[PDB]
Amino acid sequence: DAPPLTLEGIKDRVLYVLKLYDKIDPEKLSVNSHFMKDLGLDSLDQVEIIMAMEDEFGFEIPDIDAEKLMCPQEIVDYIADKKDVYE
Amino acid sequence: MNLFSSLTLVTLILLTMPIAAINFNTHKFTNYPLYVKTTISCAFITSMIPTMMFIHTGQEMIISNWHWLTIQTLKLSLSFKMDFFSMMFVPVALFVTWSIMEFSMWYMHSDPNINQFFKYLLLFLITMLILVTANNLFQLFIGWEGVGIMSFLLIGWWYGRTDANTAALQAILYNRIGDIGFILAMAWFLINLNTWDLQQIFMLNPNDSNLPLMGLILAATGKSAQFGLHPWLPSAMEGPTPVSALLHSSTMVVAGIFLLIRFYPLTENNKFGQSIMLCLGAMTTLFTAMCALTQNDIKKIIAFSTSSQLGLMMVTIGINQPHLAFLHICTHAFFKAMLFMCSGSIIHSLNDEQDIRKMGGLFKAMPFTTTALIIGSLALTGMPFLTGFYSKDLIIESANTSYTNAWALLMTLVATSFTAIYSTRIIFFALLGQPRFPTLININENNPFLINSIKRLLIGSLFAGFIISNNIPPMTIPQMTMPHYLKMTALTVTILGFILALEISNTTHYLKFNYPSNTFKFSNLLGYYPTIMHRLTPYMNLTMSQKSASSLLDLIWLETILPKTISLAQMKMSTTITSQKGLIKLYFLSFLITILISTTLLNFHE
Amino acid sequence: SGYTPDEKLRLQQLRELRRRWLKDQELSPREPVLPPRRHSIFAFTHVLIPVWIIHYYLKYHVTTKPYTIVEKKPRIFPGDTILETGEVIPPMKEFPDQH
Amino acid sequence: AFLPSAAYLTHQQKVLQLYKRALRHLESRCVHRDKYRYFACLLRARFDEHKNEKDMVKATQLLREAEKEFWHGQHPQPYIFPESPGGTSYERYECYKVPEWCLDDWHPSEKAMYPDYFAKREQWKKLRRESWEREVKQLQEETPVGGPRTEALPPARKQGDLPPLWWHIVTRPRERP
Amino acid sequence: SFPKYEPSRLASLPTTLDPAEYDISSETRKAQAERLAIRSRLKREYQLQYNDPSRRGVVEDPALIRWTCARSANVYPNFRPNTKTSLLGALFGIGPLIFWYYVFKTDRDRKEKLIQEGKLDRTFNISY
Amino acid sequence: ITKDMLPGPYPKTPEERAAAAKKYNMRVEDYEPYPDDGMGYGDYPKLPDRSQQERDPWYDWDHPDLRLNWGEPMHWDLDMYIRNRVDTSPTPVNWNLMCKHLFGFVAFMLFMFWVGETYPTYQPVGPKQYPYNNLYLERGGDPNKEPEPVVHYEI
Ligand SMILES: CCCCCCCCCCCCCCCCCC(=O)OC[C@H](COP(=O)([O-])OCC[N+](C)(C)C)OC(=O)CCCCCCCCCCCCCCCCC
Ligand SMILES: CCCCCCCCCCCCCCCCCC(=O)OC[C@H](COP(=O)(O)OCCN)OC(=O)CCCCCCCCCCCCCCCCC
Repeated sequence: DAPPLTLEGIKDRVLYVLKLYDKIDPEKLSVNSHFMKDLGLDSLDQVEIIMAMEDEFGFEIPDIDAEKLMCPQEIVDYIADKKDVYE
Repeated sequence: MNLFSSLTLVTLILLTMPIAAINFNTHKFTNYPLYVKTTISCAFITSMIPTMMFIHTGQEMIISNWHWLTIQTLKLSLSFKMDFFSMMFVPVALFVTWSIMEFSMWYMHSDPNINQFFKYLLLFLITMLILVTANNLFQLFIGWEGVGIMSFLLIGWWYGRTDANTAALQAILYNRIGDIGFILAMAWFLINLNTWDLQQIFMLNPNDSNLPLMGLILAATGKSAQFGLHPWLPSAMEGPTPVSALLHSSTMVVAGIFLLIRFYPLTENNKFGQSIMLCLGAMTTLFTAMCALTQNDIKKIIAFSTSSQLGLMMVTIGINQPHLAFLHICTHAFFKAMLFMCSGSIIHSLNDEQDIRKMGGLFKAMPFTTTALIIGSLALTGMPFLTGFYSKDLIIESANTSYTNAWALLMTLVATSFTAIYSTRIIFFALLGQPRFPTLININENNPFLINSIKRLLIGSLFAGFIISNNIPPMTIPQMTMPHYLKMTALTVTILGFILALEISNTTHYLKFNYPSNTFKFSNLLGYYPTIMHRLTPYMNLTMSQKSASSLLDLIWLETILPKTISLAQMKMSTTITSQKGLIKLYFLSFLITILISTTLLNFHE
Repeated sequence: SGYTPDEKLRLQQLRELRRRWLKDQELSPREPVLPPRRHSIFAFTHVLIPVWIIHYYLKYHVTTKPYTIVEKKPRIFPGDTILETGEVIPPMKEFPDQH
Repeated sequence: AFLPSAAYLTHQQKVLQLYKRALRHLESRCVHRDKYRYFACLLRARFDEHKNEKDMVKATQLLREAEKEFWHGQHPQPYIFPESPGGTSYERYECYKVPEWCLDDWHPSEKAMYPDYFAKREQWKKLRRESWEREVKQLQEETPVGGPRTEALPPARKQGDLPPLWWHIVTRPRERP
Repeated sequence: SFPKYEPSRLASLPTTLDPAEYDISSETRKAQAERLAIRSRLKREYQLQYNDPSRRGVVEDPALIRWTCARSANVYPNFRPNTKTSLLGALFGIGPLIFWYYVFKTDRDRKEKLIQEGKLDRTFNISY
Repeated sequence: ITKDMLPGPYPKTPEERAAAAKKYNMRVEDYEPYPDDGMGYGDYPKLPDRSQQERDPWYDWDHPDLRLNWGEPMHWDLDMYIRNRVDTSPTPVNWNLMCKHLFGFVAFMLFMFWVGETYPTYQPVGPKQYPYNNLYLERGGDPNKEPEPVVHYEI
């Protein structure tokens, strides 16, 4: 039970959920693709991305932390810090 | 005689021996939970022999083996009562507990305090078998308070959680409110019948038994979570799933029902106590099964299921059928512990997910849990010739064909439909449909501990109603002549509940979004009862505990009247006496006034 | 907008120190360095010896006192034979047969 | 309202938080995934309708009656994540989160069971006690007069320094000890 | 339209349904910023002592000591005997004593009157 | 700790109110004391009477179980408004509507139990018939007396 998350696995899953989102073309996306500057998304889209991250990994990200995760690497680092990966 | 009593006491001493082993320890254990599971399995096997030789002859006895204390006319002894109720309930409790502990060796495996958990679960089992085997009210009160305290310690297992401690203190609060009536009943029997033993209570046979039966009904209201004192049993789901499966489904919560069944020669001669039990049980089984229709946490739904079944047990005590109520206890234990174990298998397979709106598609992903959950739901609703058919249907056939409070019967039938409704709510949101759980699947149920522990209660939930209902002796006369609409009432109402709730479930896939009614908010917010009573009644106490009693009385007024007024008075008189100006003139003028008052006004020279 | 550069720098530095701490919570292959320390005996010690103790206790201390183990008298039917007497209980009257 | 860094929520932040709360309560009302997905795109359209509203009084008014909309249409038992506050497993493992300083109170016969771990703990404690005075003098040379204005902390500005007030963030217990 | 939420003593108003929540006025900005500054100064004052390696003990909280001193020792030096406290001390201090006195007195007079008339069923009552 | 940081008497002058507000670590505009009726509060602030459940749970509190910071002026009933105790959190349904619905449901159910007790259901049967004078010796009748003959006939 309870398989341990790694940085590579979390990165794969976050980029995987973002490659299934029809407002992001999956060839322009990288780990540092900023959602408002590089990917050109709405703040509503950023909220929906963080809610899909919550539905993916199973834990709520609070709004004071949700309104600041603006690239996928920030999301991977946040899930890493809140789940203590690479023990 | 020598076989029966020996194996009777061997069961209890054998259950106490791992408590001595865990208290007399030095080493890190070579699987102490396997030791306790082997112990309870062998105690079940040992307890089956007095059960079988009770089935052969009806052999009952009383082991009053240790004289404890003689308060002048009250000889309190360690007195065990091996009658029908002990002889049937102790194997059922041991069998369920053996299943719960082989489940617990899987479920509580990540817990670093697993030995403390098995110790506490065995202490619960010891206190429950002190309760169900007791002959006097003091020893029954020992088992009563013991299962209450082990309920506290096992609800508040994860004690860094605020809600677990809150739920445990809530359970203690409601059970002490029941203990008011229990100690009322003990006081009545001591003062009026000079006894706590059941034999002298039954032989003196009191007629004016309104007040002790009201005390026993209050004790059963506290212990079996009846209406007025119900919400601690849905709060009690905050403890681990073996705790909710053993204690708060099948074994602990029947102790108030077992208390009123144990006093059946007094409830059979009191129509007012029967009407109180009937109305209270019908109220509880309506209210909790109505609350279960719209809940989303699966353990809350099964807790309202077991409280609705306890309300049904209180109903069938209220219609003067105590042995059918005890048969429904023994029947209910199997499938309700199994439904909680299936819920725990789902919760552990979905990574501590307990909500039914993040489930689904588990018909094939968890096939053994699906099979056992369907069999448990059909045993709950009263599928014919499963275990719940052999008591509950007969209960309905005795609740129809009797001089009954008709509104209580009608609410009992509405509750019977509601059972089918929430059972297929469980089946629809948990097993059927499509997945709603997160995307990393860790679904696995292939541990032989889990499989065998669900399997033995599955064999129970298939065959145990048949086997027990054909082994027990007749203690009443069964009503077996009734019209065809009245014989088919339980099955038809159950099928109509299934049909109506299938309609409700098929409307959930539709693209229609309505605002919720007051009926939904009443069924979902628990009849508004813990929202009111847990905010208002503590408030009115605690403010009175600080503004009135603490600050106003015992920091101000009781401090004002005796010590502060006296201290200020002596201070003021001290400042009057010593405020002299040192003038010799004034002191001698006071001396002359003294002599004049002494001679003329006081006459001290006559 | 998201983080300031000071917040990104602080979270990166705290993240590096946290990952070093969590890595340093691991174990050595020698650790924990411990100090240097019959098939059915459960049916003998936990069952059979308590049956011996409890049978001795009930036979020579409990049943030797009155009314301590009081058994319900066995059920008697028409047609039985008493073991202590030999007195055959007479059977019931002939039935007015109903079917 | 109540935030560590900011004194308030902006209007934009209030709209975002109402949007997320509305979608979570909608998912609580609209259990199945396709049905939720349909009504969630409809709610996204309802939020896209008044996106380009420049009158701040009108936008604040629309946010206020949207809050009243949400308060009428909320679920009585919304879905809470298990480790979210109000969850079933929320603060469950807090009884297992023993702090690090208790390792200082251990007996030397039970510290000798883990020689490498405590030998590695000693350099963490040494790093902390040599960084402490540098980070205190970093905090006092950078905090404005009248005390700090926000609860944010500066990072390590020099090479070799550690960020100020770092020990009970780094050495916090795990979520599953 | 929609039913307005009616707040109570034990069910308060939500943060989002309060009309003062949407204040963009500069005086509320000053109040929120000054509360932020007080909270940040108290936070910094706490976690300087909390993160100290040399400190081994209890970070004393003068708010907590102040609360216990107000709950315990400050009550009598800020008491004044007036109309309100006298009526509440007579209502809550001797009122229930009078009430339970008359209840238990009436009950025991009734019981004793039944016993000395041979009316109370006291057939097996020999433990007292 | 020393004398001028302990709670004192009720402030009347605005400089005493300002010194009290500085003592309790809060703004003068937010510092309301209890009304000076002589109940024993003194200068202690009337905090707005909320439970600690309503505090922001994702905020990093100095006391996370209590949801309370260090140095923050505690409520007078802080031991009462802990999360193990009395909650003031906003309810989905109005409080008066909850009270009316629960009282109506309980009163209506008790009224209908009284109605069904007044009008009970039964079966179209006579009394259950027992031999031997309604089982006179079995029900505890003394054998020296003799009951009146209770006779049941065939039908
Ligand atoms: C493995 C270790 C066990 C012992 C190993 C060595 C012995 C091996 C076994 C052989 C048997 C030994 C001899 C027989 C035992 C003694 C027999 C005997 O007559 O003993 C004298 C008596 C028997 O009763 P009694 O009537 O003779 O004397 C009682 C004393 N008076 C009269 C003054 C009141 O005492 C015992 O047997 C004591 C042990 C009793 C066993 C149960 C204890 C339960 C404790 C519960 C505490 C709380 C209870 C409160 C509620 C009570 C109910 C309301
Ligand atoms: C046959 C007859 C049947 C009669 C039935 C009807 C009669 C009884 C009526 C109901 C009375 C009891 C119910 C009211 C009190 C309930 C107290 C309680 O459990 O409160 C729970 C509360 C917090 O729990 P909660 O908010 O629900 O948890 C959510 C998760 N955070 O926890 C707290 O806030 C902690 C509070 C601790 C202090 C409690 C103070 C109040 C104590 C009340 C005692 C009442 C005694 C009555 C005696 C009667 C004698 C005859």
